[PDB]
Amino acid sequence: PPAIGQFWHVTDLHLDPTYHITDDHTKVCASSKGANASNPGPFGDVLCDSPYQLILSAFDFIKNSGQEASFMIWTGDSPPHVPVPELSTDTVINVITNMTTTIQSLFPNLQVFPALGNHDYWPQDQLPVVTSKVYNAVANLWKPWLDEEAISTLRKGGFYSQKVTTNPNLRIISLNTNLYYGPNIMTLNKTDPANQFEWLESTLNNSQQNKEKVYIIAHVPVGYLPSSQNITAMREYYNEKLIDIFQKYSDVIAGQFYGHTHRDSIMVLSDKKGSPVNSLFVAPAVTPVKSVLEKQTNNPGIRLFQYDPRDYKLLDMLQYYLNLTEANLKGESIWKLEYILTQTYDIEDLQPESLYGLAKQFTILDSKQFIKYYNYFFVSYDSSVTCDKTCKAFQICAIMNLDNISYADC
Ligand SMILES: *[C@@H]1O[C@H](CO)[C@@H](O)[C@H](O)[C@H]1NC(C)=O
Ligand SMILES: *[C@@H]1O[C@H](CO)[C@@H](O)[C@H](O)[C@H]1NC(C)=O
Ligand SMILES: *[C@@H]1O[C@H](CO)[C@@H](O)[C@H](O)[C@H]1NC(C)=O
Ligand SMILES: [Zn+2]
Ligand SMILES: [Zn+2]
Repeated sequence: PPAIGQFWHVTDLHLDPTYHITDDHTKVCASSKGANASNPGPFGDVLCDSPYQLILSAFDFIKNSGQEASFMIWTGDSPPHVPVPELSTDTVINVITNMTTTIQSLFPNLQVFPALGNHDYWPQDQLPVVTSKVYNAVANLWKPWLDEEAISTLRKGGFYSQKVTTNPNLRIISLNTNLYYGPNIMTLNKTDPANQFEWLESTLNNSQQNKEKVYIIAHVPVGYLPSSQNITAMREYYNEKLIDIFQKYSDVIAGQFYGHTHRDSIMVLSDKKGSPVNSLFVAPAVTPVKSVLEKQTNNPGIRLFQYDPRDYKLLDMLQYYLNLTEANLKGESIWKLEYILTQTYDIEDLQPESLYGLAKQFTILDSKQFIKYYNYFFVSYDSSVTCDKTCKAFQICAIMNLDNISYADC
């Protein structure tokens, strides 16, 4: 292709406005909930959500990476993990405002496509089906990036679609998958919350008939969580409905992008006959936070996709990261290239057939490919991270099998 398009994908910033270095490591960050921060530094701690400096450094690397981009995807989760009573609607909005404002200042001429996360509401997870203060606040804040039609829908349901200014036959569809997330009590027993399904189909139909391609953008991913058994993030009923819709329109959709897990994964959606037809990419978080009882977390991550500007086919992805430990040891923001996807795995591109082939390779007995994959899953938080057979089976099946029957069968 005569030119290469690029867009950034950042997700799960989870600013902790509370963060500051002090002698009492239980007081460094409210997001540790009273636990002693492990070894805190100017760029964060594994027991804390992101300090502002960490977030700023990610956007600063972007600015100075010497990579040109046509837009940016931003899949939500801006407030920190503190208990619900410590937060409020007002504080949540300020955090979102702050992130938005911070991006708009540093990238005054970049279109950015946001999606809401499950923490982008007070109380977390309970995102509603009708307009709400938050939905109207993000609409106001995101006007510079979106048209009136998208701003309307955003106010009513927290979802929208929008054509890309530099590639107006590419349409981004930004879903509120939070509506389908297990803990969301507001949508229980609703068949089509906020009408998203009907609006999604109708939008995908329009696209298909207007010679458009679509990138789907959302917070909670479809499918099975790669580190557990028979657990989908979304309630199964909505996972299955989205799957079938994505299969009906696998032609128009040229890629899907998700966050929420804070891990680096892929999924391959196959059509009803077992043929792979859509590639899905879960990007890891900027925040490094974990629970005290977890052995692993992710290092902070930022990524860059390459696409063919004629048909919007995905050509590659570049995953960048911050070695948290190193950065705090030196007090310097060293963002680095973790991998280039086609290089580390030797596949031609990011089309479904290529990713499917890669996943098949992971099922090799003692696959080195899968081992790599597993390290990158945690954005390289520990090299020595090994994996047992059961976990591998959970990972493999989740990559290749998104609906109930297939996954069990696997
Ligand atoms: C966002 O919040 C941080 C700490 O809460 C503050 O230092 C920073 O100045 C704020 N930025 C904007 C653009 O409001
Ligand atoms: C945190 O560390 C301090 C001093 O190192 C210790 O005395 C205190 O008990 C610890 N607190 C918790 C909650 O682990
Ligand atoms: C990051 O930093 C420390 C150097 O302080 C190192 O021991 C660890 O290997 C590094 N992580 C990676 C993925 O190389
Ligand atoms: Zn998150
Ligand atoms: Zn989330």
